[PDB]
Amino acid sequence: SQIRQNYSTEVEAAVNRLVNLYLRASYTYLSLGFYFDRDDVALEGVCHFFRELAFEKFEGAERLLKMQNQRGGRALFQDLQKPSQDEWGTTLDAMKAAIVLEKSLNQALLDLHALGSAQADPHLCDFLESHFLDEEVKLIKKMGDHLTNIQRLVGSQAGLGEYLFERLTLKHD
Amino acid sequence: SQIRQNYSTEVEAAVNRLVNLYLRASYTYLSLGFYFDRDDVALEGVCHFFRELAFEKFEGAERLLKMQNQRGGRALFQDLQKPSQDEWGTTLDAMKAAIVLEKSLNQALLDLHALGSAQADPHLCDFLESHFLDEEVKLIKKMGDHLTNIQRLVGSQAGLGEYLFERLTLKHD
Amino acid sequence: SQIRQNYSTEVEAAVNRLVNLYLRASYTYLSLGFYFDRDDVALEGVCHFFRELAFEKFEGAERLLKMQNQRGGRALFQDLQKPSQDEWGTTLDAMKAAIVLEKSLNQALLDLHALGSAQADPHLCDFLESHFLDEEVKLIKKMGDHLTNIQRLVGSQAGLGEYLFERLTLKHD
Amino acid sequence: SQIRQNYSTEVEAAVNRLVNLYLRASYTYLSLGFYFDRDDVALEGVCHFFRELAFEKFEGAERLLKMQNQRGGRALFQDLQKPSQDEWGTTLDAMKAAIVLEKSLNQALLDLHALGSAQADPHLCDFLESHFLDEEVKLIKKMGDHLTNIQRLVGSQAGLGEYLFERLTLKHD
Ligand SMILES: CCN(CC)c1ccc2nc3c4ccccc4c(=O)cc-3oc2c1
Ligand SMILES: CCN(CC)c1ccc2nc3c4ccccc4c(=O)cc-3oc2c1
Ligand SMILES: [Cl-]
Ligand SMILES: [Cl-]
Ligand SMILES: [Cl-]
Ligand SMILES: [Cl-]
Repeated sequence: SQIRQNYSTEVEAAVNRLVNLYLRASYTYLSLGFYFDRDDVALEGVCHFFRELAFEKFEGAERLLKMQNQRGGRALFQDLQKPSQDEWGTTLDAMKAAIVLEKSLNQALLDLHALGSAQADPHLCDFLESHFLDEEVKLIKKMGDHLTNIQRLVGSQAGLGEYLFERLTLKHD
Repeated sequence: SQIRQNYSTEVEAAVNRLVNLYLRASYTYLSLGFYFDRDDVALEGVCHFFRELAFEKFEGAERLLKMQNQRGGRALFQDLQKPSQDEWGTTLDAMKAAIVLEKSLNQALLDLHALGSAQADPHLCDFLESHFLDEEVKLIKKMGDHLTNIQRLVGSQAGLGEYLFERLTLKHD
Repeated sequence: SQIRQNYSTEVEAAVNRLVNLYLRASYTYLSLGFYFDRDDVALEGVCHFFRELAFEKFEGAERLLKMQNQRGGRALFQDLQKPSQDEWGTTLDAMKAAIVLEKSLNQALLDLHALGSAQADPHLCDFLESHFLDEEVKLIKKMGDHLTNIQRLVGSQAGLGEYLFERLTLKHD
Repeated sequence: SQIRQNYSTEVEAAVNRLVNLYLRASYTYLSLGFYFDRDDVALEGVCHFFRELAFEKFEGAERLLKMQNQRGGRALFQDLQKPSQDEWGTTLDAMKAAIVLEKSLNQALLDLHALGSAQADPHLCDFLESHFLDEEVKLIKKMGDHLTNIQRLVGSQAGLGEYLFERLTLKHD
């Protein structure tokens, strides 16, 4: 490359792997969103929440791909694995699956940051810190807040609580 | 002092003591507010309510300190004791603790008013009447209204009631 | 915690310690500000400077507490020690005390950054770099600029210089 | 009187006496203001400060006279004694004379409040608290702040300090 400088093959490959993880996450959120749009589930605020996350994760992949090119690396795409489930259960089940997904992306970000630090690649480290690490922390905090409210609402009237959460916390429309 | 007039040492000291009580109250409300922002509590309206009170109590201390100087007294600061609890329980537990705190501040205001009356210090008495006594009465009334609504919502579904109170009465986002 | 990830007990505790240091600093600045509002000191620009810093340091504590919760740590509050002095001397004495205070906060920030680096906690490191380290450097530079101007103005006419500094450099109004 | 109620002859007379004191104070401030407008004194900000106070004290008398009539008492005017001096010295001398004057008015307000309290006349007490006591405290605090700044500026260059105070603290432009 005529521009590549201080950009290791290891980081280049890990970036491509992370693009795959973000596109898989986007796909998972597309599946979650449309599940909640089913006539027999019908929780608009939950659908909207997950569809928004599908877009956010795509944007994350886009930013990684832009940076790969800015650095002189080469984007390499792999097959995208389908989401882990076809049906996602209750809002609680779905929000738990989402927090599990987000922690896995966060760990991948942290692992890439550590590789960048080890390789003395401060542009990579700053890129992740400036556009991914705090965004992930903020999202996981939101999802934990949601889990706690969903859990408080289960009690002995689960359907009532699931409706009220979707109507009074989640944005709808 | 070149300006001090009709301002007793007893009032000056009690004013400094009251500044301590208001800053302690502000600190208590800072702790309450952040407790409700925990991911495992997650009641935004309750957090906002108490954080607002932390500011209001600081403002109270500020006004007392401004008046101390207007009168020619000397501000004296003491250590500020940490709040009485690290974890604040339910919204009900917290609102009960807040009403207890406010009654204690109110009693301190009333005690200072009585000292001012005894010392024939009408500026002090007017100051408390104009900026503190009715503010306290209004706040205690609001908190009692809240307690009654929180208590009516406990029934056999406590989590549901705690969510609904935070969503439909407390300001959030 | 359902959200805690890559957040050490050591960082959590140091964050709580730093909240204490920032609230102590806020309290010190509240005392400095009201000292300069005394009728026998009467330097409005100096009062305003320090009162503004009391708010800035509170805001710093607030940001730390928000982050503690975003990360899944638990805020723990301790007693707040009263400021080191009841009377703060001249503007020069006060500005020297403030630079000493700020260097101590800066060192605490640097120590926490180093702990975060050692623990491979890049979110913490970025948080401090983005919201605290440059703010501290900018403030210490301002205070040094002030010290130099205050010192140049002492000469053989200290009262004249103290008045002129407050009137022509410090904001009043 | 067809309207007089709970309004003692003692309060009525003391109100008339206080009108005299306020008009005497207004006259003193008129003399101070024009002294500072002399071509051989020439301190516009000091002149403006005292002329403003002449108006403020007249307004005070006007308010007392309005209240006397609201209560059913009868305004009675006495001779107004000329100010204590024809020439007022330095800005420092003048500001000291003004603080002495204001403390004397404040004491008269406090004495009237105490009479009203003794006579169970809460309208009178509220009137003084709402329109006079805090206004007096605020003005005496301002004058003390001014005295301190004037005194700090004397040093070994009195004319320089007197000019700088008038230019940088007092309103002119
Ligand atoms: C002295 C230590 N303590 C008591 C815990 C302070 C000090 C300063 C504070 N300043 C603010 C403040 C300042 C500007 C704008 C809003 C606020 C606010 O909402 C709450 C505050 O709370 C404070 C507590
Ligand atoms: C009764 C004799 N005395 C005392 C010396 C008065 C009478 C009337 C006065 N009327 C004004 C006045 C009227 C309108 C607008 C502004 C002003 C003012 O700035 C000061 C005054 O001062 C007064 C003193
Ligand atoms: Cl698969
Ligand atoms: Cl304690
Ligand atoms: Cl101490
Ligand atoms: Cl005479």
